[PDB]
Amino acid sequence: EVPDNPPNEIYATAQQKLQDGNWRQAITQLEALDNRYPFGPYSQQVQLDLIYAYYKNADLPLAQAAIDRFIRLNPTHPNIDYVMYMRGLTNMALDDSALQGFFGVDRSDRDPQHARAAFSDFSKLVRGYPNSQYTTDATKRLVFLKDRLAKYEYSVAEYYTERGAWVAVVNRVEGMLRDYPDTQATRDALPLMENAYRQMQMNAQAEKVAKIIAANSS
Amino acid sequence: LFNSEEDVVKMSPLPTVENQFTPTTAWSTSVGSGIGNFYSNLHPALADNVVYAADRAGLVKALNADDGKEIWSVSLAEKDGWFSKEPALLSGGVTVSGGHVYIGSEKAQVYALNTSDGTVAWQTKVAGEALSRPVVSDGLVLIHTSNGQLQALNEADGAVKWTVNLDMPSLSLRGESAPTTAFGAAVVGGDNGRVSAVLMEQGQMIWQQRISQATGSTEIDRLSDVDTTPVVVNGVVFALAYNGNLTALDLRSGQIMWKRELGSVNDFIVDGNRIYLVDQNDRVMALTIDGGVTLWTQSDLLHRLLTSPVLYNGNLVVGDSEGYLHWINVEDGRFVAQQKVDSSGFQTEPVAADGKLLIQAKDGTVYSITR
Amino acid sequence: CSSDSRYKRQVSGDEAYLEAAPLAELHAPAGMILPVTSGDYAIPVTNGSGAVGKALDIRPPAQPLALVSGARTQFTGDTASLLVENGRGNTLWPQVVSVLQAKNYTITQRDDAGQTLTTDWVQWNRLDEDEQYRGRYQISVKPQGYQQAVTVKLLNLEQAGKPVADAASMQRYSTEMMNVISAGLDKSA
Amino acid sequence: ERVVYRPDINQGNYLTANDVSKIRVGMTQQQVAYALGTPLMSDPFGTNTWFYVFRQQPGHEGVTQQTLTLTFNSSGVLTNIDNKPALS
Amino acid sequence: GFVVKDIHFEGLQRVAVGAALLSMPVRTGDTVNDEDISNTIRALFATGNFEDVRVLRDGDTLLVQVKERPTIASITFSGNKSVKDDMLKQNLEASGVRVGESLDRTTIADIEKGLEDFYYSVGKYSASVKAVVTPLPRNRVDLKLVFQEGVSAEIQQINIVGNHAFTTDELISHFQLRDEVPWWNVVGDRKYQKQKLAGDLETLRSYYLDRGYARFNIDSTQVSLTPDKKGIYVTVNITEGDQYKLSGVEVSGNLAGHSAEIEQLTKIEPGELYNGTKVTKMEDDIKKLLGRYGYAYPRVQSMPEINDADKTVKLRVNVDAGNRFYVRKIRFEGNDTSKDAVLRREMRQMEGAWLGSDLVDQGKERLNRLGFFETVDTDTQRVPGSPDQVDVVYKVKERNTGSFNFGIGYGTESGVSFQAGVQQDNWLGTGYAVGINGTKNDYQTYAELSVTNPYFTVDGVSLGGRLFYNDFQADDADLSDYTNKSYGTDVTLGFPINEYNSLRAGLGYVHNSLSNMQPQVAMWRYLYSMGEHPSTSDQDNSFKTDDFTFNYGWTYNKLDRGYFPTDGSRVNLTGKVTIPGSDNEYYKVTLDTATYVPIDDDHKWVVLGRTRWGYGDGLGGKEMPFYENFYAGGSSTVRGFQSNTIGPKAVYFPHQASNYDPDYDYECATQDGAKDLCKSDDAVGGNAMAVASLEFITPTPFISDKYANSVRTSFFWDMGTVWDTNWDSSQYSGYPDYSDPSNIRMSAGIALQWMSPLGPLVFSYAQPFKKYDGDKAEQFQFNIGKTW
Amino acid sequence: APQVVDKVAAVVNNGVVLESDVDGLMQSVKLNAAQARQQLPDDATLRHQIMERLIMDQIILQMGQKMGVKISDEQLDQAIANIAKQNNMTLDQMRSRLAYDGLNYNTYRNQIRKEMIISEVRNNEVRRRITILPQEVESLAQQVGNQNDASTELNLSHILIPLPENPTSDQVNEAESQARAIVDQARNGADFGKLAIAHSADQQALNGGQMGWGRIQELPGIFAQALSTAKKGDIVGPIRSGVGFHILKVNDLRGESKNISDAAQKDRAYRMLMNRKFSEEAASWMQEQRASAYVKILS
Repeated sequence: EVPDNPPNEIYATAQQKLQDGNWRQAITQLEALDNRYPFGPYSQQVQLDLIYAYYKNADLPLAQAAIDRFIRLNPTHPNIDYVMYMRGLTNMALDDSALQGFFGVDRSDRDPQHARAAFSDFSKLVRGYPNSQYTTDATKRLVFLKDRLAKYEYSVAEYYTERGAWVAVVNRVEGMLRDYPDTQATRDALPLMENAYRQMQMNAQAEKVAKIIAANSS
Repeated sequence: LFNSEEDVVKMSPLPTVENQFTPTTAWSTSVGSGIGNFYSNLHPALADNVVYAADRAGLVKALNADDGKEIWSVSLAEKDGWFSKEPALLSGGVTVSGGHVYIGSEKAQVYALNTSDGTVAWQTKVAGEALSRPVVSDGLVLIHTSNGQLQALNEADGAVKWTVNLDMPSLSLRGESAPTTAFGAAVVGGDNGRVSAVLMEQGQMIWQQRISQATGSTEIDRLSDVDTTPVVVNGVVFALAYNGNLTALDLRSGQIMWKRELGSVNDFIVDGNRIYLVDQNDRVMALTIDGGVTLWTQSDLLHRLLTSPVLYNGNLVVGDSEGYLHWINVEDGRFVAQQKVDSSGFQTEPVAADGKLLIQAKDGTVYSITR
Repeated sequence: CSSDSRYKRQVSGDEAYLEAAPLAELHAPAGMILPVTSGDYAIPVTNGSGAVGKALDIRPPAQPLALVSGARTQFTGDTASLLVENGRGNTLWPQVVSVLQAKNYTITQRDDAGQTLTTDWVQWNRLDEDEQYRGRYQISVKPQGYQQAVTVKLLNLEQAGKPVADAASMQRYSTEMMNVISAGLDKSA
Repeated sequence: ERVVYRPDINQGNYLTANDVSKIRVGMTQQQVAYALGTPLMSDPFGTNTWFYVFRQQPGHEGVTQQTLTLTFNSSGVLTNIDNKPALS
Repeated sequence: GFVVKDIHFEGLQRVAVGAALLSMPVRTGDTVNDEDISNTIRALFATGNFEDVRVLRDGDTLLVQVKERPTIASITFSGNKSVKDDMLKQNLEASGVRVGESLDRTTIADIEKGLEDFYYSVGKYSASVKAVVTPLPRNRVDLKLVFQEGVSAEIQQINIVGNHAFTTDELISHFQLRDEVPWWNVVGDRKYQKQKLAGDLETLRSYYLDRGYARFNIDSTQVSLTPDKKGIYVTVNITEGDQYKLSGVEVSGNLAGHSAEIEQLTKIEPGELYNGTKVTKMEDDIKKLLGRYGYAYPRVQSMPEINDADKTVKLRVNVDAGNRFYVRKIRFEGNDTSKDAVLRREMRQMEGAWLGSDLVDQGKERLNRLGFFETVDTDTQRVPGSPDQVDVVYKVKERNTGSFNFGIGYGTESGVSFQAGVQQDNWLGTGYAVGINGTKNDYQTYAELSVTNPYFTVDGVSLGGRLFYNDFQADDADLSDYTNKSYGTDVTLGFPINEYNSLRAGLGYVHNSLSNMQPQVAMWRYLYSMGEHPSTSDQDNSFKTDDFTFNYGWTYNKLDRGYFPTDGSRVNLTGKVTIPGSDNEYYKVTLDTATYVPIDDDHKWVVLGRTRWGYGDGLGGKEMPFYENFYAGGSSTVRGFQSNTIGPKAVYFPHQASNYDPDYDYECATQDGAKDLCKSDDAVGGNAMAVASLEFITPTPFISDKYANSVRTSFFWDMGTVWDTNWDSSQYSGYPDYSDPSNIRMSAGIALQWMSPLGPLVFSYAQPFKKYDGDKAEQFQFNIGKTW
Repeated sequence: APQVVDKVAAVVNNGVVLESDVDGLMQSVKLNAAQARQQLPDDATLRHQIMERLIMDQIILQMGQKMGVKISDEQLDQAIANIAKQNNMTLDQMRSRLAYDGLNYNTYRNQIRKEMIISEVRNNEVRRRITILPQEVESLAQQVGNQNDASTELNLSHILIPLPENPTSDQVNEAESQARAIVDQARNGADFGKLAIAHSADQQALNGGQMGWGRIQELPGIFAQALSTAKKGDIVGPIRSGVGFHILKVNDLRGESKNISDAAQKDRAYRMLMNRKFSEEAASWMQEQRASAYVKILS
């Protein structure tokens, strides 16, 4: 698949295939460069292009591995903000689905692990590099991921309200108030907390939650 | 699964020789199943023109040296049927002395059969598998068990007179070193590569000295086993270790005199001012005693698993794994003759005494070679 | 199977996150407090402005190759610098000039005394862009310690007859000119 | 009318007459937590109050609940004990 | 003494000129002698990056010629057969040799030896290794390691010294390491592994302690090689001691008020033999009992007080329950598709409640029984900085719960034709069970939809609905041929009554309309029972019936899993009875059974007993409609027979067909050539049915564990019979007695199941060694979807 | 045209020999030969032995570096006594080094450091290899009796034809033929010194193999039995001792009937026993190191 031409010609072919838009042959060429010439005038450029091509080709695990190795090998690289942005993007990408999205399914009830990891990476990027070129999109993605996590917690609290586990409902809504205070899911969950307090005949706490709802729903 | 996927081709071919004489088989007699495929020390014993032979399960047999006719036979395999008929797992080789026939066993038993008819005068339990050849001297029978313990059974009644511990490595070569009489002492080898000397009275250690280079990386490269019999001559001890050095040591002080990268687990011969040796690669060699200089070497039998050499009629004799007996001139490596004796291989040492050469094949057939 | 020219330089997503509702704080009623926030999911207020969604170019930042023997190559805002070694000396400037003459670029200014030059316009035939960029460049060679060093800078970039000053585009087409220079120097050697 | 299997919904933390009899006013929060265990429920709206709720809903047999409210002061010293052994 | 005007480097490929210059004693300055050049060369080599270094002078210019140590382009392991490339590759990487790294030729021998060492660790002591260095164009090299693997070392003997209570053969029979391999055990070997000797020694210790030997001790163990190193000897020196009896077990410590039950767990028959595994099981049982009450982390340690003089052992068990743990959160990981509530509603452990662990295991087995996940695991993690709380995390791997069926029949020969169907058990991770089926031809149309919500109420009440449509009328009605048009709806509601039992009740409606039926004994008998009096000499007739039915059912399910179960039994009873008001009256009931019994502790070898029963009949003077009849045979009931072929066969009265083709392709009772009642091979089914099957499930021999969960192989023996209870044997004495149930068909063969991307696929080859005249045989059968 | 200034002549265990070392010893040996009147052979045969001596020197130097052995300035001050022959010619400066290298200081000082370090590590390793037995000392002392028997003192020239520790028979007969040919040439009238410079693996080859004046008992025994029967100038055939074939020439001899009057004879006998043991163990260990070490001559 990969001939034995010097690194210059392999890199030229890889760049040509990336510009054309074919990720698989370009992936082959950059992998050949990385494995055969791990040092030289092309190093790190090959790894950045590998990350980009893995992301665009939906090879998310390989993109994560490449990003991890690049981060742990070149922490001082000037373009490490791009690497962290790509880490956030590939973690958010692992949080999506095709068929469910096609059918308009709300996926906030599913596993939030990848959303949590993406939030962590994007927060790292934004705090470490405020002036980066990707900071605005990173902030928008953080606002979305925060809303998603609050919605997951709301789904769990709603289920436990249905089941009749009032301590679990109160704890879940308290965790929402302590973690995602400013999300819409928290505003929707507060009535669940008030109902859970009342069902356990803790009227003083239901009164406090009702005061909060009256003071803010307006 | 697949029987056609594993094989290593590292065996020398049968050399062509012009025999200066015609080897002959005076007589042959079957002795049980024999050693078999198992690695053992069992071999005949010559005493007062009587040939004593044994078997892995045990078929102790006495045969005439002149015509292999037998005078008495016995079986030591569950004579009283304590449990079915279990094999005795004899592997000590026949020892003969004072009208007694001593044999070891891998069940940690030592038998001391009688000469007149085979009656078991005594049987003693020992510290472990009695792999070593029993050594009779000073009224004691020395055994060297597989778990690294030198015991000295009493000759008369088999009571353990004393015991000595020897270090045992995590891995070693099957077999044990037979002590030497020396002068009121016992010079023995060990699987750890340290030659030791112990007084005959009790187990007071006299000296110990390392013989193996053992500069390896893993266990298989540190196989320093001294499985040969140290040879005492004029107050110097000759020892030979596997993947180690052929060294000479002071009998009492224990300091080495000279060393040579030569290893083997087959007993060597010290005759006059010469040392006949068979290395671990089946390379017959001749050295001198004062210093190691390889007087001559032969490699035509290389990697043909050979038995220990024996000096017979002024020439060296060695068996091979295919049943061929080879004669070698002492002065030079040229083969003096060659013969086919048995289809089953020869593993255990030949016996050369009283102008008679005997061998035992893996199948248990005792052969006498003449002329 | 089916594909579009813009699948490149685009986010592998639906861009739905731009429609997420904004976050609003909760007011604490009188006589009580709201639970203390953990601060684990706090979003700092950054005032920066930048491209979002499909308008953000995620193509990897083009880093100078530094083909000819060198180190500590860099890409500035609108300029790029490459440090060379191996005893080039004053001979560096002729080679650079020859390299840019091999590209038959429209060199407008040639000040050999100052080791400087400037061109009118060069175009790039990239399969990656939906519209081809073009830029005006100035190249020079100056002494540093033991040896000379080359520098390439862009006066401006243009698309479809109008100027553009995006940082990513400037970086990309300065690494482009720097790679051109380095490849020419390596070929000459 | 509701003839379908429903599992037991246990909620809160286990309370025993001995444990509830071990706590007394003046106890610090560490001692109370040692005697009764970590509470699964506290007051997050600006008070040092611990709620020990003991719910048991074996099925369709009817729910029972014992709630023990412990009000501490700013220093962490137990100030008031309110034990309700049954629902209203 | 000369001024260095310039320094020029030649041959540098990997080392940057800057690094080399930093590695130089020279600074392009001046005041340089010959010795300075020599020291420069020595320093460059001391860096360890160069194989050859040279310095030349060209006037006032310094030309440095360096031959960098060539770079490894590729490493090819050729000839290795037992050690796999990835393993050996990792070992060589660990040794410091990898593609791109400069090849220090002063160590090739070393790495060769290292490889041999690894083979030694593999049990191949007489193995040889050689390195071949092939020069490439860009001063790179390919390092091909040629391997000559030696003959493996085999165990010639395993010896135990000091054993008098048990013979050596019995003791070593339980060992993994084996001296002799039975002639019939072709898959066995005499290979020696250190980890196995360690486990065999532990096995011997357990055997001796389990037969009563508190003082058993292994003095030592020896492993030896034959000089040629192709044989291995193992010796174990042991000390039996003597047999001991139990005097009593007394428990002490903080029992947390559970002394009565713990003491009931520690019961011994006075004077019984000591037993180590029994003591371990008592410890484990006490731990489990404490865990049931929330004591997740107790300390239970048993020490035996031995009495050598009396030779009796008294066990002292110290128990400290500790704190009662509470659950803080229950988290689910890996449910990328399944909705969170789908997993959470199977939990028996509430989130904010005291721990019991029995409930956690119950939730785990509920999730496994669900069938939506390939693997389910549980992890109880202590909350950091909390002495009384834990988090329960369930990690799941999702399956392909759907299955697809597709095909095309006659094609474009007559109009168009196709067949399709989909069945999902976790539609879009919502937990809904959805299913669509359809077929189109010029001779038939069929449609069917089914949607079930397993949790219509939080407690588990399920609500399901079904629609179906079926037609046999030809397009444009070319001629009055046999036609059967039906449709109907069915609504069902189910609810649990135990952890394993559930009931179902529902209402169904079905409309049927047959016309131009061929006169035959069974159908005409049923029609007469209905009161109809159709003609027998001609094929023109019609019949229409609306039916309302009450459906009931009961399912017991305690299977190990929802797919490829290895334990447990499942029973499913279904039935329907017509509501008074229907055009015809009858009742019907069916009963399916499937039991799994494992034979191996790993559940690899299983025995499956499957069964199916069915009976139906009329209530008044009516009879069960012939379109509700039972059918047997096929990949679902009795493999080796054509689908729906077992059972009574149609008997036709002489008559004239509505059409007369010149091909003579008409039933035997056609009026043209026949004038007497004649039989046929057309299966019509019966109102009574009984099927059974016994399967032995074995591990697939030629697949690794990575696919073990995906493939199942079994050997089956099937029996089955169908009969018509109302067959008037008094008449029709010249034809087989279809009312006799003794005509039992049997088959035996091999079946393979694969969880393919299109759902389950089942292949089977069956010989029907017992069959009766008229039965159609089909040895090789292929099917898609859940079978039975 | 470009002129080569320096290059690597040999690669050894992580070390290199430079062409400025081969040339230095070439000039040294040429100067000694010219002063000694002993003509020396063609560039290449002299080059092979010099390269061998440099390989052995580099090996020993790297062993010293590995083992943490270093040399003091006072050691250089002492070596100035004999290495520079200041006792014979009364001048301190490097102007005595008129032959080559332009009277430079650093070069000859480093050369002396190289010799001291080699000698030190050689002595340490050989001494740590020696085993002395009281019985042998008693035997040799009782041999040192009857008017100091064998008081013969000899100045000899030695040639060693090397063989590996584990040689093949092919190599054995090759070495045998070589040794017999050298012996035949020496006995037929060929100058032994010229033969020694051309044909010898010993360290003393570059010096022509001269061992200097010694006492017969100091011989490792391998030579004394044959050597007791020999006149001035005789050639002794090939022998063996583990390291290869040995050839000896009797350059000179001098005997006297002096007797030292045991109390003071035991110490002297121990001294001579140590001398022989050091000579033999030194040869054995230098042969072992040569076989073991990594080397790749460069051309």
